[PDB]
Amino acid sequence: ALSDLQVFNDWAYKTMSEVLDQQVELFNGATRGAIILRSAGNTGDLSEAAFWA
Amino acid sequence: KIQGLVRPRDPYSNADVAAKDLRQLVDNTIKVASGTPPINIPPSMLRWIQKNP
Repeated sequence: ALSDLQVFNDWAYKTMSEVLDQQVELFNGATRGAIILRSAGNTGDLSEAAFWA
Repeated sequence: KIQGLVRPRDPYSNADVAAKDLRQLVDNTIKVASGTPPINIPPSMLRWIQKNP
């Protein structure tokens, strides 16, 4: 523009923030089922499972 | 209660008897303040054993 007029550089607040910088998509299909992300409720320090030998 | 409200009287005599007065006794209901010590309720312990905190 010019000095006579006033320039007002527009601005904005981004809704999306930076999330990560490391590849962490290695679950289920992304890793061909190698690593499985499951949602279940487990009681105690650990959860045992007994399968016949 | 007036301790000597009724007194032996001699009609033949005419001696002065000490003037008496009535006083007022007061009762009392003391207030007692009770409470509970801080009870720790960490959500982590209940969550570890899958219990609603």
